[PDB]
Amino acid sequence: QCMRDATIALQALLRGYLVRNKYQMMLREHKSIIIQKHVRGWLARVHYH
Amino acid sequence: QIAEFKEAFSLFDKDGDGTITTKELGTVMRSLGQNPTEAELQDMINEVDADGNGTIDFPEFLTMMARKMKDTDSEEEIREAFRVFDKDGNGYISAAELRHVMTNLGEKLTDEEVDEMIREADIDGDGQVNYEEFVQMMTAK
Amino acid sequence: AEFKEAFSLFDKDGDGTITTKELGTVMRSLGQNPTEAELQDMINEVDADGNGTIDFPEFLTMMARKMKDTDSEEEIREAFRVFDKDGNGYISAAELRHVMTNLGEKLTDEEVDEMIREADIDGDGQVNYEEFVQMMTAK
Amino acid sequence: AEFKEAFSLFDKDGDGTITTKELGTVMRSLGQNPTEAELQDMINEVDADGNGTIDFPEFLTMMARKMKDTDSEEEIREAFRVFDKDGNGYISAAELRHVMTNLGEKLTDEEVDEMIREADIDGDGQVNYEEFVQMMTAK
Repeated sequence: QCMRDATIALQALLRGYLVRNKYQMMLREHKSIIIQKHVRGWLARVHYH
Repeated sequence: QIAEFKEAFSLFDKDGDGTITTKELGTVMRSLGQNPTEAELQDMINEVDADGNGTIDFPEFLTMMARKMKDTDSEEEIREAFRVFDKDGNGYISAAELRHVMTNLGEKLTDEEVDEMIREADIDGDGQVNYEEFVQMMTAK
Repeated sequence: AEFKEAFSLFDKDGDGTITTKELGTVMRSLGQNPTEAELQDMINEVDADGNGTIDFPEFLTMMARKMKDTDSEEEIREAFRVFDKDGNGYISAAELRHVMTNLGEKLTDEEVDEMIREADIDGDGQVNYEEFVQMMTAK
Repeated sequence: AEFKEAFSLFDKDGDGTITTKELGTVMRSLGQNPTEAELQDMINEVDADGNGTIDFPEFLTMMARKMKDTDSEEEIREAFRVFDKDGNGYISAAELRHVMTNLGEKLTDEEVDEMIREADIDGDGQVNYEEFVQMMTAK
């Protein structure tokens, strides 16, 4: 029982770690997208500046 | 608090409808910080409201978290754990042995979950893992 | 944010229409920041299938249909990472190039090289990202 | 009390079989409480004579054949003696060790030395055996 409880804690924690990594990676991509986008708003800079 | 969690919620909302699928309750809890078992999620996904619901708003979820807060907090305590495969007390276990414990014992994880985990776990050139460091990384938060 | 005057500077011929592939640049000359994806989705959700050019009325109808998404691209005034967790305030030039040229709607290395001209770099090899984001946008 | 999941924690390899000598520990993992003798009798009443391992079907058939004797071992909740006759409620650590390591299906001295860790002992040299039986089981 104690070995099984130690394994369930390990895989609950692993499942809680994985989603946080997957979220963190998604945030890194999403962060790139919204900066890449704001820089390509500088068509403005070509057009009037 | 609620600002980081709202940005997490706004990332789970994909459609932009204000509401995430009820199936993604246990990933949203885990994304915020908590570890919950998928039994604990079933025992608090049931309701008469959210049991009937197909999707859940951020006010609903915040209400669920307030109701179950103690149980939800109890999932974040675990920093120490013990595991054999090592009998000799090297401090190390192979990636094969780690996969066997995770996928063949307990609740059972998938191989894709284990393959995902070994993208944020140090593994040496021998193919072994310091399990004391690995427990510290997984509990790190 | 429709502007007939801005359209008249894209129309260089006085035909009344502009090429369908200058749709992204016209939005980002008006105000609007839409993603290259968002630009493709707005064209694809109209049967502008065979359309080689767009008139000002057609462009007006697309912006009115998509006003909510398009407005969202001009709310943002600040820009956190999620590439510093230590809270040093610094990021390596290597990580900064990698996010720009490997993640999302990838910049070219030549575009990134342009953005690191006149950007200070320490002896660790790190750049103040708060100054770098301000220096890119506040221009 | 058959449990396939418990069998899958005894099978580690995933061969579908477990050693015939892990039969007592698997029954006891499940919930049952059979003697080492009853475990041998259960094996010996099948021509598993030459069998080195058991599959889950074989183990299922044995538990079904012997359900009545095996169930009996999880009825009991209280335990008397027959060591005490005075009815003092006390037994010497010497007599307690002797019944454990010399009678029946003998425990090792190292097993008994584990169970007398944290067990109070008076100046006569006697232990409350009611507390000692409760402390072993109620844990």
